[PDB]
Amino acid sequence: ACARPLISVYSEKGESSGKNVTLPAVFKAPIRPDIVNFVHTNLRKNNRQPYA
Amino acid sequence: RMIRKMKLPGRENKTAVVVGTVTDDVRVQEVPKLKVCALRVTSRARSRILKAGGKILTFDQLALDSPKGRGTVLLSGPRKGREVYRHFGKAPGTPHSHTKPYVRSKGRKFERARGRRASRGYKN
Amino acid sequence: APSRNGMILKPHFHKDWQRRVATWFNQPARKIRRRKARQARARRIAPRPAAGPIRPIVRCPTVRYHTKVRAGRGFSLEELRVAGIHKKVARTIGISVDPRRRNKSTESLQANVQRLKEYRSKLVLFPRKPSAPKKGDSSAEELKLATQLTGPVMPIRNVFKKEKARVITEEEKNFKAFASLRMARANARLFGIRAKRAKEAAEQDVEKKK
Amino acid sequence: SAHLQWMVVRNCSSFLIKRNKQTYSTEPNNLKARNSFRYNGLIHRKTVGVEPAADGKGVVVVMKRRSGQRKPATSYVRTTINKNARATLSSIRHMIRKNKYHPDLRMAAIRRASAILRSQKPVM
Amino acid sequence: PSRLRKTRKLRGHVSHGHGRIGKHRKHPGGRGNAGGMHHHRINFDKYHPGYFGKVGMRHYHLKRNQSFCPTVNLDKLWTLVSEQTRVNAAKNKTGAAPIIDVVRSGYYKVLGKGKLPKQPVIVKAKFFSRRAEEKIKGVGGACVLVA
RNA sequence: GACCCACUCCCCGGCGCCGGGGGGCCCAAGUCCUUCUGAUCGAGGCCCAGCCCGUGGACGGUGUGAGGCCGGUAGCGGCCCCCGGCGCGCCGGGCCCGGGUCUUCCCGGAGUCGGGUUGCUUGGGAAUGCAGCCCAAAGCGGGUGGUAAACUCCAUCUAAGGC
RNA sequence: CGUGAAACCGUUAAGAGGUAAACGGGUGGGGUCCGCGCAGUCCGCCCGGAGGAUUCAACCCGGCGGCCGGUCCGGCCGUGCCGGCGGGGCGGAUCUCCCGCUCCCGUCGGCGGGGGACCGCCCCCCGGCCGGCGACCGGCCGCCGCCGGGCGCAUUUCCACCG
RNA sequence: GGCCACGGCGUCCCCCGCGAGCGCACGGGGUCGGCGGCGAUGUCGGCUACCCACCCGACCCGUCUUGAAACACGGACCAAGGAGUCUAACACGUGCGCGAGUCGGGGGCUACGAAAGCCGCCGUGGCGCAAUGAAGGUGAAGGCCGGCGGCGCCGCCGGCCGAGGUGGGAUCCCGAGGCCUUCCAGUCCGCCGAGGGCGCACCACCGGCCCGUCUCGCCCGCCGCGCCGGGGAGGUGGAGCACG
RNA sequence: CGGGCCCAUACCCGGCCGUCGCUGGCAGUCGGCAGAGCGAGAAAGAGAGUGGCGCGGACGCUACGCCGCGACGAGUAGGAG
RNA sequence: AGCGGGGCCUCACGAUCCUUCUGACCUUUUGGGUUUUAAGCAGGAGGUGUCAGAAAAGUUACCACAGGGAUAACUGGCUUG
Ligand SMILES: COC(=O)C[C@@](O)(CCC(C)(C)O)C(=O)O[C@@H]1C(OC)=C[C@]23CCCN2CCc2cc4c(cc2[C@H]13)OCO4
Ligand SMILES: [Mg+2]
Ligand SMILES: [Mg+2]
Ligand SMILES: [Mg+2]
Ligand SMILES: [Mg+2]
Ligand SMILES: [Mg+2]
Ligand SMILES: [Mg+2]
Ligand SMILES: [Mg+2]
Ligand SMILES: [Mg+2]
Ligand SMILES: [Mg+2]
Ligand SMILES: [Mg+2]
Ligand SMILES: [Mg+2]
Ligand SMILES: [Mg+2]
Ligand SMILES: [Mg+2]
Ligand SMILES: [Mg+2]
Ligand SMILES: [Mg+2]
Ligand SMILES: [Mg+2]
Ligand SMILES: [Mg+2]
Ligand SMILES: [Mg+2]
Ligand SMILES: [Mg+2]
Ligand SMILES: [Mg+2]
Ligand SMILES: [Mg+2]
Ligand SMILES: [Mg+2]
Ligand SMILES: [Mg+2]
Ligand SMILES: [Mg+2]
Ligand SMILES: [Mg+2]
Ligand SMILES: [Mg+2]
Ligand SMILES: [Mg+2]
Ligand SMILES: [Mg+2]
Ligand SMILES: [Mg+2]
Ligand SMILES: [Mg+2]
Ligand SMILES: [Mg+2]
Ligand SMILES: [Mg+2]
Ligand SMILES: [Mg+2]
Ligand SMILES: [Mg+2]
Ligand SMILES: [Mg+2]
Ligand SMILES: [Mg+2]
Ligand SMILES: [Mg+2]
Ligand SMILES: [Mg+2]
Ligand SMILES: [Mg+2]
Ligand SMILES: [Mg+2]
Repeated sequence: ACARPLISVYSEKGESSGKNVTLPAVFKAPIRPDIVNFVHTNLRKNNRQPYA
Repeated sequence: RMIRKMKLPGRENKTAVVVGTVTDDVRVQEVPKLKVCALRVTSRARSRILKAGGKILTFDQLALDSPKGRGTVLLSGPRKGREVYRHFGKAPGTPHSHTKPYVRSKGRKFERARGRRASRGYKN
Repeated sequence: APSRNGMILKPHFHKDWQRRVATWFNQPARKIRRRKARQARARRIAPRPAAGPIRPIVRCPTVRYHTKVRAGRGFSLEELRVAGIHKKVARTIGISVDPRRRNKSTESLQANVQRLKEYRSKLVLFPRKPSAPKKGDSSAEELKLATQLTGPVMPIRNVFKKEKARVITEEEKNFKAFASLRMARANARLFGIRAKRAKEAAEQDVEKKK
Repeated sequence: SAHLQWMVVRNCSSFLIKRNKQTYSTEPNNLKARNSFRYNGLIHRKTVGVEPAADGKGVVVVMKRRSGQRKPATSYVRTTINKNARATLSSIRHMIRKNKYHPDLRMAAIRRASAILRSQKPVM
Repeated sequence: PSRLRKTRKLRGHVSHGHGRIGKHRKHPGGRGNAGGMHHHRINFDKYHPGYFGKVGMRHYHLKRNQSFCPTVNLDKLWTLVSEQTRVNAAKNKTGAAPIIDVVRSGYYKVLGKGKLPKQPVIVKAKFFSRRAEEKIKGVGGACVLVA
């Protein structure tokens, strides 16, 4: 969607400080689990060592 | 194609519906105020449509606007634009068959002598 | 055995190809080694440009690429003697030189001379005995500011002359480009035979007139 | 949204048990503990959950508020109820029906409440 | 993924999908594409007409760089510059026409395939075609030659 | 060679001084309470400092299954030995070294090139490269310019010596 | 000498044995085990009989929550727009003050670069409308609901038994 | 005598729009608001698993083969091992990202990590966006309005229309009329519908354009007037164009 | 030549399993802010307006789910799920 | 008027590669030009009779291998000249 709320920046004490920032649109980008799984499958193969 | 089919007479200010992709065309100069619903529109085509002053919808917005599809123009791209269809049909090397052959490369030495010349035996 | 419509292929696998199969599993290691050697050389040559000597402007040879410039081997001896630098001093101060390059036109020669002059105004020279300065040596104010630069010293970028809109003249409107090209082709094709025919025609002319 | 979240978690969640030709979901606020869009306790804007009190007597009724969807800490308001069976059922029934708080599941809620009260009743 | 292949479904069947009568032999027709004239002749004729023989002349030392010549059409011609240029040209009243460098863009010959918007131009190309030049003139404009 | 301009910042044989590599010895915290077991490294607890360390929660050993029992692990952590280079001044040694213009002189690799034939080789096709035999050079010459040959113009290198 | 299967063998127990053994379908008979079967199911409403309680409804206080105010006040957001005598970053094959280079007897005129104008996009300050807060709320008011505590004291409500 | 989906008043023309209750059932697939016995050291239940008997059926598997139980071959028994794999190319079909563009795979910059991220004046390049010819080469619409010259045609001109047609086409558009609660009229929304249309993709057919070739022909241009260059009409060959 | 009789996996009626088709039905769980419906020979509204006490209502819908109607069921070589 | 681009009709014949002749004010011969030469384009011819077209003599009683009951010699079966 286009509605982006504001997220507060929490202090080291666990309680909210006065600062707050707008939600970046990346969190509003579409979620595609099928292609996330596809990309993960095809990229997890690049760290394999050979054997024979 | 979208502009031509929407500028056909009688079907003014209707909504064109494509269940495919709407793609930008570069050898066109004037874009009319169009009303488009499609699964996806390329970025440059979206920019052209919006700057012309039209509207682009998704299918849920289309269902809310007109649940019965009343006042719509249903179009589709050329189904036989793919290059594989120039290889289908009557086989080459057969009379009156303008079917493209499968050749690794196009050139003088590649499949042009025996069945294609009248001097080299026969021409189909 | 071919089956139905396919494309008949010619695989070059009839030799002992499995004995020579060069894999690329050491590619990341090679990249790391190359980058480490690059850093070692750069740190070894302390203030000098990390990408070695400067190199001149060069037109690509063939018609397919002759609209592009690039970096060549070295500056030519005519360019050096017009810029005023000595053949054996240029390499010491960091200028690439080759005695093979010819200079067929003045434009490239002048462009390279101007490039050499810019580089010569640009570099900073150190006293090889720091406690004793010299004549052409720089001063401590810039000796303190000297630092290495990344990438090529003076990047070679091709630029296009800006051409503004013009009102079209009637001669330009009435020029026949296609006809001119065709007649140019025909003249170049028929020149020699036309000269020959004129020669023999004048031969019969003098035979009858003498 | 709820439908999108369901399309993500319908088969790839960590609360999902698939054995003996039966399917079950173990998220906290799931009445009937079944893998279902209606009865899922995480993807909806408003759910309820009937759980036994840690004291061992009565039930705890969880309601999800309206404002803090993205704030988990202050999203569920708990109501502890330690009364007799009929009035506990009446209280739950009113909390659902009168508020019109996701009325698809009031009967399931009171079934779970009756089961929990029976369980708290000592065995013979 | 070998778990999705046809070999897992053929476990148990005797012939592994190759029939009992005519077994899976090694090379029952010849290695490669041999027999193109004798026992695969009609396959070669029905799908590869012209495959045998010689035709044309021979060139000993060819140079694709020598023969290199990219082409562009009037349909794509106006896309080689910023449309700001086209807007300014169609807006101004002096009549000055923009300059196009297909050589700069990366083309050598200009072919005229489709419509050209009615707007004066000057095209700087290496080669032209007769119809491309005619359409440029009909728009009203010049064609110049460059080297 | 003449005429002008410019320069006393190079290298090494030895001596002395200034701060990566190989080796050795080392550097945190539960064997706490209770309870299982043949044996604990299991289980529960250790508060309001949610036992203690953590730049150390890799691994191995120890009577199953251990971050805190031991060796280790992290750290631009410590100490102790030997070697090299980058620098320093010193003693001595070689060498007294350049550039611009004008003029006068000088200027090159042969049984090799090239040609005929034979054989092998190459994608190289009226012969790509190599070798044998026969013939066997020139100096505005010689080779190359992917079709043999004569004539005629250009382009481009300088073979048969070497690192 | 961990675990210790199958083929094959010994012994114990049971059963059976003239158409080799073995097999499918249907029964019957006998065994070894299981149900920890052997007085048989219950779950709600109502009537009656015996009992016991902090005990029901209504009301008061306090807290929380859900839906609203045809059109309550205040905010935020736009894959919204319009305004601007605003302040900027990015890009343009849209235009045009100075500097460097070279060509000339401090000069006419050329090239590269920096400076400014315009256009397009975006961020920010101000104003005005549209929509949303159901991916995105605060206060007040109103209704309803729940919980805690009082007050209610037993023809109410609820607990366990019996027919 | 026997039978019946016969049952009021009101006139105008013809001949002669809602009763209340009950109950029974040959009525959109079974119920009893019906019963009886037997159960503690010998009985109850256990379609399967262990042994035995009887009745019926029943030839030993794999394999080549028209034909196998075969007097066709392999097989004493048991355990472990044991045979369509990987690389490259191609073709089609499916899923994904972008899209007239797309792709960093080579290079470079920044424990798991030899991973990951980034580069755009690193897109050189590959494939696609143009075909055809052996090659030199060439390289993808026209018409109309008005006049001058050599009816018509060509050019100077100016301006306008401007990127095919026929048939079938899923869908969409309009609408002669109509969808009731007493009866009349008309208002808004919605729906149905005679008939009539703008037609996607695709298919068939007819025209058109590009390249090669053949035949018939006359016009145009000039720095070089020529063994020069360009053009038309009609057939035919192409793995072409005809809004990717 | 006549009556009767015996039985196959064939035919009829019934139950169950699967496949195919209807590219069938269900978001209507719209509940005191409420009013229960879309199965019945024959198109299209449970249409809107203008004048003449007691607080109650089973299951459902992993929509890749559930439900209903009919028909169908041999198989080597081979293909697919 | 018509008839005729072989024989009144049903037969009488031959691909790639290579060679040879014919044709053009034809193309290329490669850094430019002239000229021989060579290669292209189109149509004929030289031939494959195993006639959709490998270039091809025997012997093995010294023999070998893969197979065939697709195929003989001995037995068995149908038939009975
Ligand atoms: C160890 O010696 C063997 O084995 C015997 C032998 O060599 C001998 C015969 C031959 C040298 C001619 O083969 C052989 O081949 O016998 C074959 C045989 O195997 C026993 C079966 C056959 C077939 C069916 C009955 N028949 C039995 C004899 C036989 C007699 C023959 C004949 C063929 C056969 C064959 O043709 C002329 O008379
Ligand atoms: Mg096959
Ligand atoms: Mg099978
Ligand atoms: Mg198969
Ligand atoms: Mg077999
Ligand atoms: Mg086969
Ligand atoms: Mg095979
Ligand atoms: Mg251990
Ligand atoms: Mg412990
Ligand atoms: Mg421990
Ligand atoms: Mg450990
Ligand atoms: Mg320790
Ligand atoms: Mg330690
Ligand atoms: Mg060879
Ligand atoms: Mg030499
Ligand atoms: Mg040499
Ligand atoms: Mg043992
Ligand atoms: Mg035994
Ligand atoms: Mg016995
Ligand atoms: Mg029997
Ligand atoms: Mg038997
Ligand atoms: Mg066999
Ligand atoms: Mg047989
Ligand atoms: Mg058998
Ligand atoms: Mg037999
Ligand atoms: Mg035998
Ligand atoms: Mg055999
Ligand atoms: Mg045997
Ligand atoms: Mg095994
Ligand atoms: Mg495909
Ligand atoms: Mg039946
Ligand atoms: Mg059947
Ligand atoms: Mg079947
Ligand atoms: Mg004729
Ligand atoms: Mg005759
Ligand atoms: Mg051949
Ligand atoms: Mg030549
Ligand atoms: Mg020459
Ligand atoms: Mg003998
Ligand atoms: Mg036989
Ligand atoms: Mg016999």
